[PDB]
Amino acid sequence: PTINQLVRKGREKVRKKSKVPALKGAPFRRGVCTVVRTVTPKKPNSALRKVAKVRLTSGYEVTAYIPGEGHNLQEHSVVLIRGGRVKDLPGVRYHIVRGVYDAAGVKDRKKSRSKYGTKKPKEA
Amino acid sequence: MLTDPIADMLTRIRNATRVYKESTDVPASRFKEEILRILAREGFIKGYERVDVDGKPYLRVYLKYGPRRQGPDPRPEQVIHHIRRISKPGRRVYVGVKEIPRVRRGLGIAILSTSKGVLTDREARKLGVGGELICEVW
Amino acid sequence: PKKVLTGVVVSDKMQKTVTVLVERQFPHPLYGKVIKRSKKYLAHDPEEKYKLGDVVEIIESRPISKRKRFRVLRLVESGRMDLVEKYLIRRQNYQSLSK
Amino acid sequence: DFEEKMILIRRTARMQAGGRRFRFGALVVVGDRQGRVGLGFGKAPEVPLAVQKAGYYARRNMVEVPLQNGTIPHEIEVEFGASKIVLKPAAPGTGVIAGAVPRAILELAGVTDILTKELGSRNPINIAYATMEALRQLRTKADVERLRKGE
Amino acid sequence: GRYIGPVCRLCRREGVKLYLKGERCYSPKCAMERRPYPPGQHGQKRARRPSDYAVRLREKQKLRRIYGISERQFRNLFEEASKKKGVTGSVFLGLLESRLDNVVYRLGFAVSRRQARQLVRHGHITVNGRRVDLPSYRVRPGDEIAVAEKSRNLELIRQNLEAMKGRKVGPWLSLDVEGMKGKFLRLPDREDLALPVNEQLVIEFYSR
RNA sequence: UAAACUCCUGAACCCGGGACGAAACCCCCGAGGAGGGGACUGACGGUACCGGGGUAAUAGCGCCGGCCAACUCCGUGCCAGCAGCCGCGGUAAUACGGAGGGCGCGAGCGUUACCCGGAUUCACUGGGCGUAAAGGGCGUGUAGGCGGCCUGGGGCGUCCCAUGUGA
RNA sequence: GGAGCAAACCGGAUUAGAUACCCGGGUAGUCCACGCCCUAAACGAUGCGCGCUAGGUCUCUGGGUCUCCUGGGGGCCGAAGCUA
Ligand SMILES: [Mg+2]
Ligand SMILES: [Mg+2]
Ligand SMILES: [Mg+2]
Ligand SMILES: [Mg+2]
Ligand SMILES: [Mg+2]
Ligand SMILES: [Mg+2]
Ligand SMILES: [Mg+2]
Ligand SMILES: [Mg+2]
Ligand SMILES: [Mg+2]
Ligand SMILES: [Mg+2]
Ligand SMILES: [Mg+2]
Ligand SMILES: [Mg+2]
Ligand SMILES: [Mg+2]
Ligand SMILES: [Mg+2]
Ligand SMILES: [Mg+2]
Ligand SMILES: [Mg+2]
Ligand SMILES: [Mg+2]
Ligand SMILES: [Mg+2]
Ligand SMILES: [Mg+2]
Ligand SMILES: [Mg+2]
Ligand SMILES: [Mg+2]
Ligand SMILES: [Mg+2]
Ligand SMILES: [Mg+2]
Ligand SMILES: [Mg+2]
Ligand SMILES: [Mg+2]
Ligand SMILES: [Mg+2]
Ligand SMILES: [Mg+2]
Ligand SMILES: [Mg+2]
Ligand SMILES: [Mg+2]
Ligand SMILES: [Mg+2]
Ligand SMILES: [Mg+2]
Ligand SMILES: [Mg+2]
Ligand SMILES: [Zn+2]
Repeated sequence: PTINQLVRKGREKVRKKSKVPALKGAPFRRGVCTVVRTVTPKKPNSALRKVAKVRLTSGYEVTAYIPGEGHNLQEHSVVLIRGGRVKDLPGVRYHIVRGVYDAAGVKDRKKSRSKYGTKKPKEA
Repeated sequence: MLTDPIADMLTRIRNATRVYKESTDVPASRFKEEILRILAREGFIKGYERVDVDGKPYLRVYLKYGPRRQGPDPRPEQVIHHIRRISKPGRRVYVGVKEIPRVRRGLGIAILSTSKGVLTDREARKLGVGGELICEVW
Repeated sequence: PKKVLTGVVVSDKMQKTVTVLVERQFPHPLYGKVIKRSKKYLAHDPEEKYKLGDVVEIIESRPISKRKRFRVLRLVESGRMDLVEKYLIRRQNYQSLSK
Repeated sequence: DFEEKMILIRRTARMQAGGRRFRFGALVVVGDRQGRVGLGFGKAPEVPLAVQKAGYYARRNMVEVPLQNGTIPHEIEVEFGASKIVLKPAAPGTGVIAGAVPRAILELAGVTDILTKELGSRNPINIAYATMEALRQLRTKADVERLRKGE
Repeated sequence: GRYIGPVCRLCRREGVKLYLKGERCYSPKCAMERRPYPPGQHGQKRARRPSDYAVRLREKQKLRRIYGISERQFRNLFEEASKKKGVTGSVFLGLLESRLDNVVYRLGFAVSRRQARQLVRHGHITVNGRRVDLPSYRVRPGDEIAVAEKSRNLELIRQNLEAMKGRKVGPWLSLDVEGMKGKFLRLPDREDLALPVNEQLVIEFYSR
């Protein structure tokens, strides 16, 4: 592009979509469970994953994945979505924060607790 | 009609030097003289004279080159490695003083017109002025 | 100092008012190449002296009307319609753009 | 008896009935650490040999580096067709700020204050060659007026 | 503050003899004289060529660990180094030295820097009359890094004093061993220094 | 050397003393002025700080397949789960979970969100278009952009100097 | 307007099937006048203009006493240089 061109038209300011519509700028959003259930993984994997649809404060409604071995999520559990995609499964753009609300952490986990809401045990 | 006389010559020079031609012409101008008058001053050209071609004014620029070379490819070094116009006709460049380039850390020269002449990076600098950055060579 | 401008008069159809067009020039903030833009000013002319095609000095002035805050200072050269030629041509290619 | 360190060591492979057979490639830089340097590329059906093969073309190939208190006489952009790379001189107390590859080439070259970045393809190999032939063009204030003079 | 945990242990990862210990590190045992290899189940097996990372990395961890100092603090100094004129690699180090708890070591009023910190922090030291206890305190040139009144005749003070007789120390310094006090001549030249560390490699890692 | 053990230091804690922040308006000389002198007033606070006594006296989080610093043992067997991407787990897993060990950093360590960077991936600086994405199917022309050689007038851009301004 | 050809269509054959390939037949269409459509591998997949930078070879076309110089097109091979 000649400069005269640049002066006329100009360089199109790039722009990017938000891989997660949680809220205007919210870091997480409080949701509530509707369905809760195992769903088979994608192309190269297979292993009945844990997810739940989540009626939102934001009037929305979406699936969020549940991390860790086993969960206490029932068809009404208030919940907290942290939001992070999952190559494994379609549509799941959000992760659920174990450790807050009816998101009970995992039991018996020693490693990388924080990431799974579990308090640090004791030895005595 | 040629859009820019100037970079046209510099091209002449460039293409020429690349096959090592002793000297090559270029239509005459008060300005190109002045340009060359610096190509000489600073030792990029051996020099130039208002040679004629068919009643038409030109300039013989007599090209400086390196010594022959040893090993694969007897390619002479190059007196003019790199020449390129800056302030183009499509986009005028007009540097103030504290804005003049420092071509290749001194080794490089930068010509440029000025209200007090056709100076250079240091000549205009030391003289203490600014003007249209004609081009840089090294 | 009351800013002042030379632009060509470009319409006289007003009562004691005149349209003056003034190209400024300047360098593009990122692309340098001096570019050219222009604006019309609504000058006052209580003597209705200046006619079309006049090139005029215009001075920032006390507000005469909604759009007049300049007055005609002095002529600079009569016959120069060739410029109004342009302003008219421009203003006519428009009519062939709509739908 | 120069200092010696290999850049990258890769395992390409060719095809043929029955199966595929492989080879390995070793880029190596080599230098004194005061102006002598040389990278060289060698390939052999096995690693050690292949590295050794470099060690040969390494020392074999070479180039004068016109240093300057550990920096350089002036910046250079040089495009090896596909890859580009820009070296710029810097005050002492800066560092060898450059990539994996162009780093070694400069460090085992006695350099210590250099501003450099790649552009275009960042291909090790291709950037390698670019970095050499870059160096092989630096003119010293001397080298310069030794040409501009011609007396 | 300083990783209170096992320290005759770092000498082992860096692989260089480091004087975090006082007497003992000079003895046969910086941890290292008996065990010259890195800690852990492995480390006694054949290591591997540190990527250009590990190198610039481990060199940093060296020169840092040597002062037993806050990463945030270090990091800061490194940057302060670029803030001012001169050769950053040097002033960084020169600046490291200005640290009071480092002077009560270069001036030897203690066998270790960690030891040195205690005393400094405990008000045991002073400067020009005031009981500075801020390990951080940047020593400018020319100031009585003395010892305090309540402190002079102290048990572990003397054992380092009676051991501090003779033995020249620091061209950028001076020690009135009798009056129990030193001076900051000037800012430690690079040559005046001698650490197991390449400053040029630490700058590298602080560009990532 | 980590612990144990010996020694030395002495956060916390207790005792004592304890402000700077406040010299003015207000009072006499002179003149209610200039000039000097004369007194009151501290919420914070019996805190700051200063001296005496004085107890060894909180560690945590992330990671350790590659990028990326930091390895092995067991369990699990495409299940349980991991994930930023490349991918990992279908009996021998440094990629899952537990362990020992190691790396990083420490009153913090991680996660998520958004902004700039990397991105020379909108490119003025600094990009392209024969086949990778990209030459309008071809003309003709409006506006616009760009424009050869020499002399001279103005000096609009441009340049330089001073000056106001840029709190 | 309508000879030949020929989507669609009909029939024969081939095939598991054959709404195709092959064969027999066949209509718009192909042609003209006027009007519209405005697409394409509308390809050199290369915007136009201008100045620069070896030569070798045959070819179309023009000028000049003319085993060859000079100008304009069309090709192949290749200086330097560019190029993934
Ligand atoms: Mg600095
Ligand atoms: Mg300097
Ligand atoms: Mg101990
Ligand atoms: Mg202990
Ligand atoms: Mg005891
Ligand atoms: Mg005390
Ligand atoms: Mg009292
Ligand atoms: Mg009174
Ligand atoms: Mg009290
Ligand atoms: Mg009291
Ligand atoms: Mg307080
Ligand atoms: Mg006390
Ligand atoms: Mg590693
Ligand atoms: Mg299981
Ligand atoms: Mg296993
Ligand atoms: Mg494996
Ligand atoms: Mg494991
Ligand atoms: Mg991992
Ligand atoms: Mg950017
Ligand atoms: Mg950008
Ligand atoms: Mg561009
Ligand atoms: Mg591109
Ligand atoms: Mg085309
Ligand atoms: Mg003039
Ligand atoms: Mg004049
Ligand atoms: Mg300011
Ligand atoms: Mg039809
Ligand atoms: Mg074609
Ligand atoms: Mg060809
Ligand atoms: Mg070639
Ligand atoms: Mg070739
Ligand atoms: Mg090109
Ligand atoms: Zn030790």
